[PDB]
Amino acid sequence: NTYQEFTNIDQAKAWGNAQYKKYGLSKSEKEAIVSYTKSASEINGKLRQNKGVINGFPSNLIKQVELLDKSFNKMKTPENIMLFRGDDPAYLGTEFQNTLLNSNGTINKTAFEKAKAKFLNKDRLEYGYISTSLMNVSQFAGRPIITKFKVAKGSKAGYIDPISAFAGQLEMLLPRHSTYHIDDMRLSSDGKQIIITATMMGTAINPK
Amino acid sequence: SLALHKVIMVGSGGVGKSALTLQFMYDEFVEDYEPTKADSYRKKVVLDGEEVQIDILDTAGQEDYAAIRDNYFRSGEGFLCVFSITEMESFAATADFREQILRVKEDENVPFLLVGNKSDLEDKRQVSVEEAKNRAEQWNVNYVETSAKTRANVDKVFFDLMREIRARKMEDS
Ligand SMILES: Nc1nc2c(ncn2[C@@H]2O[C@H](COP(=O)(O)OP(=O)(O)O)[C@@H](O)[C@H]2O)c(=O)[nH]1
Ligand SMILES: [Mg+2]
Repeated sequence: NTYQEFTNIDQAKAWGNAQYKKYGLSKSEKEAIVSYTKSASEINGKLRQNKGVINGFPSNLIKQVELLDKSFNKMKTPENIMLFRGDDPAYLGTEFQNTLLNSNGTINKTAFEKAKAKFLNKDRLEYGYISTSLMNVSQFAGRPIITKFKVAKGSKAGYIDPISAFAGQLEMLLPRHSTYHIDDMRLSSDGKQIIITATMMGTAINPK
Repeated sequence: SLALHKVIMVGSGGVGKSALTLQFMYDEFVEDYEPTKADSYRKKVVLDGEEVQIDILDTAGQEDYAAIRDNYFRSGEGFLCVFSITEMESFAATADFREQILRVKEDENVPFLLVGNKSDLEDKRQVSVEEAKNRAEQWNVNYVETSAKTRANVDKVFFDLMREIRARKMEDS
C-alpha cells in the first residue's frame, strides 16, 4: 500500500502532537516511558541478553516493562508511516563489529554481500523496544546502517517525543519482541552506509 | 582576540546553580556550597573545533536588588534557568527569572536554557518531564535534565548554551 514519509519537520511534529494528545496515557505509563528514554540501552540490552524472558527482572524493571508493553494498547498509528533509525556494525552480528568498514570509512564490499546473504529476504526478531523517528534526522547520518521501517495503519506505534529526553527528535517508539521482514539492503551513493528497507510485522507481546 | 561567552546562572535557591558550575569547572560534586556565596568563573574550552573562553556567573541572589540584577542580566549573553525536579516551587519560579531577564534585555529570543537539575533524585520528582518540556516549547527553548551529582548532561547545558550564544553573535555581526 501507500506509505506516508514525512519531509517537513513542522508537519511531522504537528502530526505527532495530534496522536499523543489522543493516547490518554496514565501518569505511570508516561513515567515508564520517560524512564525508558533515560536508559533504553540498559533495558533493551537486558531484553536481548535474555532473548526476551522477563521473569528474572527485579520488581521495579519488570513493573516498568509491563506498563511499557500495555501502553501500546493506547498507541496505534492511524495510517501507514515510515519510521527511521540508525545502527552500528554490531547490529548485523558480532562478526561484523570490526569487519563491516573499510579503512577509508566505506562499507566493505565483501562484508556487505555477507550481510545480505545473512539478512536479505528474511524475518528478524528484535527482543528490545524499537526507538525510531518520523524523519531521517541528524541523529543518524554518521551511522553505518540506516533502516526504513514500513509501519501499517493500526499497528502499535507511539509518538513519545513530548516525554522523552530529546534522544534525537520526533521520537517514535515500537513495542518489544517485534518481527520484521528485510525487503531490501543496498548501499548509499556515499558507499559508506547500508540502507535497509523493512516491513514491520508486529509483536508477540499483546497483553490485555 | 578570543571569543568570550558570558553565561549567567539563574534559578531559586538550592536548585544546584553552584554544584553545576563547580562540577563543570573542576569535575567534582561539591555539596551544600555556601548558599549566599557568589562567584564568576572563566575557563578555556574548545567549542566545535574552535577554542573559546567561557565566563560563568554563579549568582547568590538573596540580595541582588534591581540595579545589581539589571546590570548583570544586561551584561550576560546566555542564561541557564535552573530548577530542581524535586521542588515544584523552583519550577514555578523559573517564569519569574525568564520574565525579568526578557524585560531588561528587551528581547524575546535571548540565549536561554531550561535546566531541570537533580535528575538522580527520580524518587523525589515533583515536576514531570512532560510539564517542563511543554513549558520549554512555549518559551521556544530546549529543556535538559542534569545531575550535578552523576555529572549527567552537565557539559551539554553549558556547551549548548554557548552554541546558542555563538549563533546569536553571528546574526548580529
Ligand atoms: N542529589 C543531588 N543533590 C544535588 C544536586 N545538585 C545540587 N544538589 C544539592 O542541593 C543543595 C543545593 O545545591 P547548590 O549547588 O548549593 O544550589 P544553589 O543554591 O542553586 O547554588 C546542596 O545540598 C547540594 O549538595 C544534584 O544534581 N543531585
Ligand atoms: Mg549557590
